[PDB]
Amino acid sequence: ASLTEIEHLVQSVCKSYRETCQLRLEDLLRQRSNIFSREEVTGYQRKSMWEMWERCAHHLTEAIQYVVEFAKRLSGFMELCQNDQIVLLKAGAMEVVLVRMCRAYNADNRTVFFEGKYGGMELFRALGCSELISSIFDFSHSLSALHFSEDEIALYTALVLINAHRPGLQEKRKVEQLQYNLELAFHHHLCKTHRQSILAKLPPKGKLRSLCSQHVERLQIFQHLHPI
Ligand SMILES: CC(C)(O)CNC(=O)C[C@H]1CN(S(=O)(=O)c2ccc(F)cc2)c2ccc(C(O)(C(F)(F)F)C(F)(F)F)cc2S1
Repeated sequence: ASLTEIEHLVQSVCKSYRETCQLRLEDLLRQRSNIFSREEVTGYQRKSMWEMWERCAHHLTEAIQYVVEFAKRLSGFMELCQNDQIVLLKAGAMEVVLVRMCRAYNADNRTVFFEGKYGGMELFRALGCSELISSIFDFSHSLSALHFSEDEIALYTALVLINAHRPGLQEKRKVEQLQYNLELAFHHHLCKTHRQSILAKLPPKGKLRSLCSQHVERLQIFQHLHPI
């Protein structure tokens, strides 16, 4: 593949991400000043775990839909067989949602954008998953320190999704080729933007798979979601 074909793959993945990012980065950074009051926080803490799970399940479903629309816009992904398209999405959609979350996370005050405003992890107290919520805040904190650009997120999440090691793949060689092309695109873009430094600072593939397992496991006990 030529240097123009790799630059086209970068451009494309970044466009596909811009078109499916849910909220613009600009709107998220602007809304950082819009923080929940102590009474609003109290309002969430008092809700039943069932009410909180119902709400969060709806927001997670809405987030997963944007991830599905992102994968569908990656020309290579659409050429794969339905067994492989299902395997990649089921194994990677939640990992992509977890990576995308760092954009709505503010490291200054350790808050997250939730239902129109920013709030801390105490907002999620009714769920009874303090360790699971802490894990999300810690992961978003370490990813936010990198100053992850929209294009870096686009290329990195395409790689989270297009992974040939996912057990259950029929056409493994087809997935390997798509993954190899995206790695070149990712490596080339980092060189062009002088952001080679972030590669070693990114989470190991295993760290992200383990985090996601915890979240999928707790999800089972509150529905039968599209990530379940
Ligand atoms: C803002 C964008 C466009 O960049 C990205 N979109 C999002 O942030 C998607 C969120 C959707 N929600 S959420 O809004 O309810 C939420 C938001 C922040 C959190 F710290 C936790 C939940 C969700 C629900 C359960 C969960 C869980 O991980 C959680 F309950 F938090 F443990 C679960 F899967 F275990 F249930 C995750 C999310 S992530």
